[PDB]
Amino acid sequence: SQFERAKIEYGQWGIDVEEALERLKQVPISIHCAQGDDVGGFELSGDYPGKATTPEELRMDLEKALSLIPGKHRVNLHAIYAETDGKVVERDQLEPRHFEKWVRWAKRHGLGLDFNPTLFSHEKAKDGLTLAHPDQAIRQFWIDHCIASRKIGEYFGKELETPCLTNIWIPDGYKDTPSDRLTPRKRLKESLDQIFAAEINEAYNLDAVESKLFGIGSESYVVGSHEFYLSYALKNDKLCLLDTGHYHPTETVSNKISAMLLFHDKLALHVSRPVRWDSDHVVTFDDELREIALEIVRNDALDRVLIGLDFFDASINRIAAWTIGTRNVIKALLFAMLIPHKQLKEWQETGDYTRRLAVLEEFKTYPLGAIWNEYCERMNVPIKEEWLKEIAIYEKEVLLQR
Amino acid sequence: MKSQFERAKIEYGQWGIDVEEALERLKQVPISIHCAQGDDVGGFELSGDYPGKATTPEELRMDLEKALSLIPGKHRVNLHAIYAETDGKVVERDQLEPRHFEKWVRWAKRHGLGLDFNPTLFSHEKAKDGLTLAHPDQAIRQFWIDHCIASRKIGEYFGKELETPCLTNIWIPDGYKDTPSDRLTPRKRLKESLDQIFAAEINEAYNLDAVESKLFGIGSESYVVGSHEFYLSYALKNDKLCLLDTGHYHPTETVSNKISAMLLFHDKLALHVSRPVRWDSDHVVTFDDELREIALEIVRNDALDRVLIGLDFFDASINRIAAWTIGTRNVIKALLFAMLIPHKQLKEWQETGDYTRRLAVLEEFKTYPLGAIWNEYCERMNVPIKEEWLKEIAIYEKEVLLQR
Amino acid sequence: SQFERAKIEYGQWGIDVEEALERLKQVPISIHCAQGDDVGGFELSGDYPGKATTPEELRMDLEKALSLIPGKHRVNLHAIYAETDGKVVERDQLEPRHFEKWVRWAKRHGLGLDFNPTLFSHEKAKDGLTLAHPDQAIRQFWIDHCIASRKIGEYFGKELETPCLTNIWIPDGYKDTPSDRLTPRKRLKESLDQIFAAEINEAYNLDAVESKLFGIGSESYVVGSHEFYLSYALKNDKLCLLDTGHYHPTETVSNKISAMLLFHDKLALHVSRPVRWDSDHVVTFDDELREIALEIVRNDALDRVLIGLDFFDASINRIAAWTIGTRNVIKALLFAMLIPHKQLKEWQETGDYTRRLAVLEEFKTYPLGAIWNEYCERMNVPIKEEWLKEIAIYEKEVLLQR
Amino acid sequence: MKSQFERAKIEYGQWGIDVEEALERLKQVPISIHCAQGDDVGGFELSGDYPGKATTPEELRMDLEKALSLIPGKHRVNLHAIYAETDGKVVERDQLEPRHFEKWVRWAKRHGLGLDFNPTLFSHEKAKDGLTLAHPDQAIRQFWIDHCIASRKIGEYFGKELETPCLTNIWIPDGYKDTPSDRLTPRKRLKESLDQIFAAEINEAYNLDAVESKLFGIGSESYVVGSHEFYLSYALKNDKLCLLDTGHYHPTETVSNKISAMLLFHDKLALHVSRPVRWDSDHVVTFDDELREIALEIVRNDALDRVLIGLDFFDASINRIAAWTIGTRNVIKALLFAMLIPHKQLKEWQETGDYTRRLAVLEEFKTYPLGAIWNEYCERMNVPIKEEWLKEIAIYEKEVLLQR
Ligand SMILES: [Mn+2]
Repeated sequence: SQFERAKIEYGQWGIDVEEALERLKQVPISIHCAQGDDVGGFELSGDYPGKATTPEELRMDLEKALSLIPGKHRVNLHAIYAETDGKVVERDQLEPRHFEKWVRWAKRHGLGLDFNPTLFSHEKAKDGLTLAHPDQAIRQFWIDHCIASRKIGEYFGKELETPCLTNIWIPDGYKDTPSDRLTPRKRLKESLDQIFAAEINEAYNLDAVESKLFGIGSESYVVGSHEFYLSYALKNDKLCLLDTGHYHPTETVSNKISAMLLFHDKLALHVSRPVRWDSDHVVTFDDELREIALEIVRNDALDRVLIGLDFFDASINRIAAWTIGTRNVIKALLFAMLIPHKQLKEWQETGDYTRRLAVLEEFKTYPLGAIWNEYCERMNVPIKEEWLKEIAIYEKEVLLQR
Repeated sequence: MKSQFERAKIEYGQWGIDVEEALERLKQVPISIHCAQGDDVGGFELSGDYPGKATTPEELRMDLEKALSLIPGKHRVNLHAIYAETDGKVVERDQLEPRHFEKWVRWAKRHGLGLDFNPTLFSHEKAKDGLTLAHPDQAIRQFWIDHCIASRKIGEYFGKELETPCLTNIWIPDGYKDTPSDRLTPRKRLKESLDQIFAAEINEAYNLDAVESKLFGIGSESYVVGSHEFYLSYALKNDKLCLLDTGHYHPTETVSNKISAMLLFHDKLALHVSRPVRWDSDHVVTFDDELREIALEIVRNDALDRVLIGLDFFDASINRIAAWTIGTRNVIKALLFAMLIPHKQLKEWQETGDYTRRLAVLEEFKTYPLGAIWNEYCERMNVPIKEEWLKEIAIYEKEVLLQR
Repeated sequence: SQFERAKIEYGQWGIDVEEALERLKQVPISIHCAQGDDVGGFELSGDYPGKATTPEELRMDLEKALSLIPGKHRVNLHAIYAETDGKVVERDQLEPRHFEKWVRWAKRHGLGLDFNPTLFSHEKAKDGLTLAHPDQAIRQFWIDHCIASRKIGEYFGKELETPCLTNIWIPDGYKDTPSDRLTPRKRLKESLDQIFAAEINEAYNLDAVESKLFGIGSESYVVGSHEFYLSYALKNDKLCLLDTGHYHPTETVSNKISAMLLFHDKLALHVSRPVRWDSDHVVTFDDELREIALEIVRNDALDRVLIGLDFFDASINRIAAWTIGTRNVIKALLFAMLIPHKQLKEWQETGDYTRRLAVLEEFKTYPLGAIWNEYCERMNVPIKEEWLKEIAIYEKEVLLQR
Repeated sequence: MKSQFERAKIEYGQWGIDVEEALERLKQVPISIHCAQGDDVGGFELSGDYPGKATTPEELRMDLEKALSLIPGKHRVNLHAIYAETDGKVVERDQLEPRHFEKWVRWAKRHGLGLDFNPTLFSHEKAKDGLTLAHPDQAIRQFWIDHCIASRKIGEYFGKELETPCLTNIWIPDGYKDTPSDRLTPRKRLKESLDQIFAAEINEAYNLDAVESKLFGIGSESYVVGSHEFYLSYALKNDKLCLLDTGHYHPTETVSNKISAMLLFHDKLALHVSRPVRWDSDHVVTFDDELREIALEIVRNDALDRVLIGLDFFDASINRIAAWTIGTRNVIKALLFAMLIPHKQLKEWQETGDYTRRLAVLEEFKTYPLGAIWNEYCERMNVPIKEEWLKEIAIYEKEVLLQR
């Protein structure tokens, strides 16, 4: 009845809530694994306690998170989460077999997997240059790692019968002012053209490139910038990936979505909260998230934007992290599904800016919670703060064994 | 629908949150609505947008009543010196006296309204250089000094008449388009000028003084005389109020963060809320992240009587009554939202280091049935309930607005 | 002597200053006409005194300034600068013959001409949409108008024997939050496709598109975003023009030149001084300005980056404005010419981040004035502040009498 | 070589600028070099980067003398509490005394340097919650209070011995990573802790106390207890100095605009210049627009004795002696540039409305022969001519920094 009352209110505007709920149920969010062991990894190498120690602990943790999150979703894996045996394999030598257990586990749970080559925390990545390193030998090693990484995506997609997105992000740049911006960039372009040389069926693997404005130790210059990647990706029929953390002060991904859809057709984004740097805070139901959802739903792009999460806070419960974050992007999608686009578009189309504002503003007090809650039941997940209870139980008996 | 309110009351009461208490408290927080919005900053001195602006004081007060109709609770009007009511008789700004705002006081009194006041230091001959209380020539400074001193008198006059104090705010355009060659002298001049304005004491039961900083405005982008650090220091040293403008700061600088620091040393602040979009653009206020953050500071620091909330936007691309009612209702919605947060629990989770619960519940509380509360609140208070206000605006626009 | 002493100091690094001056003599700088009459123009339908009012007054004003700016340059014209007879001709109906006095004059002074359709201050631009207005009859008007403009662009290149660049800039956006970001941009794209339908020889005309992030009344959203134009230009083999005042706080055009040049080949620019909004302050010899220049020089892009000026300061002497803004940008090119790029490239390549910083910093005190003053002597323009005298004269006798 | 200077001295002469005067005052102004840069914020408490970092007090002092070899003029060294010399002894921070800095004071005296001081409220067991003076735990609060008092005492000691006052600046890292649910009570506690630190009366002839705001740190991204607005109000009420750091501000935010407003209310003023690149990233100070604007401000406003200038930077990735010398020589160049600007004529033009000349000459001055003047100055002061100091750093790194 609570629900039922909410349903009518949306009804008056022609919003079909059941339809919205039915399409929402479908959309997959790709959850990053890094959150669970604090970017550790199993590659032979103070904060909130009981992070995962092993892939077995790591997988357990995801299932728990996943069981608190409505819908059916995906795990975004990194090259360093390889299960070599006890045998240490160098990164340019990674192969599908290194990911059997991951894949087998994903299939059992009916999940999709996404991949990323890992281009940091490594002997050959300490100069802060990787694909753009002045040393041929270093570039190859990294080129080979990415090529390897692409085949692993291909393995994933074949197996999971849903295309893997393999995304390249590199830490490349310099700390202080560079005396030359162009040539590293030329080295990066050449390196990529190599990485992407062999074709793979777009049914199994998709390729993305990710820019960053600045990082720690790359304050002043980043090789693979926005304009760089936007252009590169455009020439070579690849996907851009946009991180809500990697741009200028005041700069929004929401504003970029619709321009990008006119020329690209598929588009990847990682949502994370910047708090004044690519800080990787847990995603929150804020204005920019709402504006991103709005843009996604309105531009009829629920199958063209591959939503991924990217965030790392070690100060708080790692399961709560995943679940807060993921539950936020879904709520946001939902809110954007429950909005009168047609009346709103036709009002801006005809100059009535007055009601466009009034109504965008009024829907902020409509009963999202009554639909949000109903949805959570229908989807077998705890309904409000109830989900904290499961975390508490879980942390006690297992999270706090190790 | 009464059930909707009732179920929500249970949902909130489960936290210790008393929605009846919160609504009572909300009832009496006054918002000061700026008049600059009715007539496109036009005023009534000797001196192709959106149609049907206000054109006489009779039109601006009708307009104001009309918006006040649609806004819940009981409020204040923020007047500017250029909305002075002379006859058809030019009186210079330094010659301004209570008599020139008698019609307004009486109107406010009848409708049970507070009046705040503002000297006007833009759009005038002795402002044409873009310097004012800090102009190089004595006679220009002395003029704007006499004008501000006049405006303090008028504010004292409102306080006396309306038996609720009037904040007289001082904002000046002074600055330079391009890089300056001296940043001090003009500030020295501002200081000396303000010292002269605040010389005569006025009872604080009638009139409080504010000073408003700006980072930049157009024509005035390289440097502004009345800077943030300047007026922070001045108000402290001289026991005056800072007025803070949500629109008058750096990229990403938020006032929400400033309130706590300032309540520790000042005991009363003023705010002007407006929406900047990339500059002091003066957009209608929205229920957004920052407006809720401001509200949380006000409520949770128990500064509901310490923070004088006023609005300050000018949208002449949309209907002006609607402008008023959206903005004003948005801030009330925010205060409400802040009144329905489990502060005690949140504060305690912080002191304890339980950042998991703090974020989880802050976040959770963003889908609680705020609307059900708001709707009921709107109805006890005789305003249209959701979109409905938009229907009276449609009528008023044809009915009166557009025979004008 | 002074110059000969300076010369030796740069000569110690392998820096031939004689050669730098030789190449500096040949770089054109495209000066905007807007600055002369405060964007008035000659269409039938407070600030500092002495502003131009007539075609005749504006040509004298450009000549004055050109005569205080060393070298040979071009003038950048807008469509509202058409000289109909006393006739009145609609913007879609403008023809080469409406600019033939302009051409004759530049032939007479050895100047290139650049072009711009004007899509603002007009009835058919008053809803703030233009190439993207919902009304097809509005769009077509503007489509034709830009087409007319390209034809004029062709005229200049033919007549003057130097390609003309015809840059499109539109004011299109909304002040307040759009309820649709997608459908306005789809329309820009279709308008531009139509505009660029006819091919024109690259030796006579080039096209460029110019992004912007916001304007006044254009605050919340702007159709011609940076992502739209970069994508469009790349797909359609057109030039991107970048305006230093047209981006996010802390966002730098300098950082973009290097990547742009990897994919375009030809790049267009406008140098403005943003002061907290797109405000059009005279360009000053600043860090970003220097940085831009370095980037243009190291990258071997003097022929590849088309340097235009765009600013409008009505608060000072207008002839002063032009001469301060141009000499500055020349100045910066000079500065970058007198940089030990190869020793600096190497140290970067090599990891000697210490020398790099050290010497880039050390060059900020090198004897540029000496060189800059020599250059102005050889180029028959006044040498330090003495061009001010010539302004004071021109102001007394000519300007203050209109 | 001495005529290059001569020809240059004349060009400046024409504007009635006295270049001899300029250098004779430039010689006087002390810069305060931070010790952190020499050993990578190591310290000597009992607890991938460029090699040869300093590892002991003798080594760090030797390092320091090396950098002053190459920096013209006479200076000061900004010490941190953790650089205490306890023999083999292990003394806690609240237990720190003037004897634990005797070597330092003996050394600075022989080389004729002033010494500034900072307590250290990070890298400690009792600062792991990211809270310090604002921790909820009174004992922890007490502990740091105790430690701060201690360092005011040690600074006093510095003033007496070196016959010039020591600035003891307080910077704390207190804040939260994620959105807080209370911005006020944590600042209530800092206020209170500061009141205690400062209750112990200490002679200003010998020690001055400063307080340092930061906007965000990694791990304190959402909120810092030390608001700019908090310290700015604090220092004014309690007669202390604000210390301004060029990296602890909002994007586009400048210290150079804050100087004039501050000097007007404060008398004395400290700053740390560091290069921020998109965060308090502590890069080596470069001769840039903002460094140029700060120096103009200090010079024009007659403040060479009202602005205490310290360096604060740590770039672990270049030669650390180079870092000190590039940086210090830059602020000095900047000062020097500001000394060679026709302030009077420029001031007159602003006053007068001639923004045309104001802009034209400030720019024209950017190509005047600063290098000619700066070279002579360098020679006169017995430091390496130009780049030539890179030669002395290579000689030092080879036969010294790398016998480690
Ligand atoms: Mn990322």
